[PDB]
Amino acid sequence: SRVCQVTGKRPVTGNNRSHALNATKRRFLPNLHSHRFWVESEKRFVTLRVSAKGMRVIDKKGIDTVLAELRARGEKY
Amino acid sequence: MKRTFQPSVLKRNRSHGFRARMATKNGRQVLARRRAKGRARLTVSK
Amino acid sequence: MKAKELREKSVEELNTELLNLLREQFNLRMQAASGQLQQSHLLKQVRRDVARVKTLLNEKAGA
Amino acid sequence: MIREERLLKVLRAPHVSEKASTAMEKSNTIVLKVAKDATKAEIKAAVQKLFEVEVEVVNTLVVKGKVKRHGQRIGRRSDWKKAYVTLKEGQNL
Amino acid sequence: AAKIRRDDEVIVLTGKDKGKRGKVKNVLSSGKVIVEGINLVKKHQKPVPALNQPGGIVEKEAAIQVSNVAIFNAATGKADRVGFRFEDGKKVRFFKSNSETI
RNA sequence: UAAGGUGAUAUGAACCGUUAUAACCGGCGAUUUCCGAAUGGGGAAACCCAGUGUGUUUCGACACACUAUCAUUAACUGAAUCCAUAGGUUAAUGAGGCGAACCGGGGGAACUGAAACAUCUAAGUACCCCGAGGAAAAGAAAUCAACCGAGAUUCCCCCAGUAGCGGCGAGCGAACGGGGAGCAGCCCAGAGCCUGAAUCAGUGUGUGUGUUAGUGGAAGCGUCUGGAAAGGCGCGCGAUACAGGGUGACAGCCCCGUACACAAAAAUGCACAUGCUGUGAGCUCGAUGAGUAGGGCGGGACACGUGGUAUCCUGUCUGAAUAUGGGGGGACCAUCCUCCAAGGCUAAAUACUCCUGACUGACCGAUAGUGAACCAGUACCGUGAGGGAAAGGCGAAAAGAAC
RNA sequence: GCUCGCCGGAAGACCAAGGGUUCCUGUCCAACGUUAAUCGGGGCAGGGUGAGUCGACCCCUAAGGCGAGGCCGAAAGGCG
Repeated sequence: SRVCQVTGKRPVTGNNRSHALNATKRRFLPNLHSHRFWVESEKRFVTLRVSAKGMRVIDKKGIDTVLAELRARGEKY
Repeated sequence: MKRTFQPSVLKRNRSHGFRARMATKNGRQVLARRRAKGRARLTVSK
Repeated sequence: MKAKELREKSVEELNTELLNLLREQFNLRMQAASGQLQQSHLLKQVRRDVARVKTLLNEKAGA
Repeated sequence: MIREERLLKVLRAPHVSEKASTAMEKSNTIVLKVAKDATKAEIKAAVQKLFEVEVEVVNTLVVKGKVKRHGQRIGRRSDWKKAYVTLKEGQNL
Repeated sequence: AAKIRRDDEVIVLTGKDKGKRGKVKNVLSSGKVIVEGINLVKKHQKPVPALNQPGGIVEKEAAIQVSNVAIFNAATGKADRVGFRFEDGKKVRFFKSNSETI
């Protein structure tokens, strides 16, 4: 399963319908990218992986999510 | 020229021997089902 | 089988456990394999006796 | 010396043949009976540790205990080992 | 409570043997006994090196039932009834057979 | 508790105890092979090859305990490098394999029901994957109601086979509410005074009560019949006690047993009282759930299939305020009323039964009841997973081959 | 024990796959042996089988499976 952390994202099952309403099953996916950040307390520059729109919710709290809610119940950097 | 199976002893372990099964999760079910049936022949290579 | 002393100077009771490996089981097993003395209880004198001693040798400190 | 005293589980039975008392009247080498493991690495010193008798040369062989015991329940039979040990000047081992 | 015991003589009141004197030798599984002087069984015995008395057959003891046996009174050759009570030691006669209840 | 015992086929020699260290029963502990999570390292399951330290040893080698992996907490050393981190290392705490059912999240048919088939149904079943607890799930309102108010959650009986949905076709079916079963409500987004608060989980002590030793506790004798009686006959005796099962044929009363009487080394479930460890009151002043609510569309889920479709979820683009602010009241607007999302935890009624200790059956009796009543999941067969028989039966006593 | 017959690049003798008490001796006939069973690849007991150098094994390992670090797949499972 793709590592999403701050977005809670998982794979999801859905459907497609025709003009005669015939059902074809489809799957949805998290789209991931790796980002570089500065937190100063680690001294090194840090690298994290999250799904799309993830940086737009980390940047809301500056470094608070990066030093806690991201890594503490997620993956190391 | 020949019929039925070959008698060779390494192919008597390399498909169904204890480690060759215990290293596979479905091969551990053979051990679980035979213990549940009460079967004394838990290994069949001899 | 029975003794009147309990966990004093255990270093000599542990040294009896060395003779138990060098002679006393060697002679007893060989004597019974030779059919000598014809006693079936004589080959039963080490069992339940030495367990009482090995139990106290699990606490030989403070002896 | 060398090994543990607990290793000396050997030589606890007389030899099965009436040859045991005539072997030294034919040659320099006597026969002994041993368990399923004959302690090949210790046995040349085990005679000194149990009898205070010393030997010049040692050899060990297996005597296969056969299998047939109960037709249908197929009861276990156990193998045994035989030793040939050379005596310089003695005869009682 | 026990009712027979090996501590003194008893009288059998049971199948094959009744009104007859003896004493317990040994107790068996689920409650049966062997008693001294019971009428015994013929028994061949297939040949063995053990001593087996002059002529053929051993004439060997047989176990008996324990539910119809009583303690022996000696004085008149009859059964005795007294009851037994004692704590922490070997049981003692309590002497209650005197018609004392209402 | 006590005079019995040393498993069985399995006899024969023999031995332990009858007074306290003989078995036996109740509790708590010791030691616990090699393989297996299996854990120095390797492997063909019970195999092979090593090191460190200690012991000694003309230095070979064995014992002794020790050496798997990963995370989390506290710290010592630390690669490019600097500071750091990865690796190395010690202590603490957790994970690792296997089981019966219930259960949480995720994947997921065809045949079938529509007397054919395509939306619908089959079905989120069968089956698989990751995993949790005595239950799980759910809960103390961003719910419904409607001027009258209800008010945590859950399961049973109703509302109802109604309101409604549906190639309006087959079929599907709400809740709100009534009866009944169960009955304590708080925390976090902080920290000050307060200071052990009312409480609770575990455990000890005390008591009360189950549960694991146990001992006492009613009454029938003879005679005939017969292989033997408890039958017959004589007539008796017991009851807070005639079920079940035995003793030579069918005794309430011969025996086991039943109603009834009595108690606490140690262990463990419950209740009140209460110490101990942890967690926690009260009061005041702060703080307040932001990529998701909304705005659209696609799809999925709700009884409800896009319809005259709100709610709830999520794939994508767009994207807030701070209380007359915001969600809701089943297209949409205006006016009113209602609740406070974007953060959690609860006991019990509810689901289920491998298993500890017991009691019964309009229960079967060998072609019946478990593959299976007997060393049957054995023989036998299969590359293997897997499949899988036929064989039950004396007597009062074994008295069974003396000879 | 003696003929006569047949194979003789095999129908001789080893290595290999594989088989495991069958080797040398007494004793027995409940079952086997396509006809008797006195015999034993049969039942029950005895006797003997000693390599560092030949086969395992082990040092070096091909093709190749598994796999620390490391990276995928709701998930069984992917790759190295």
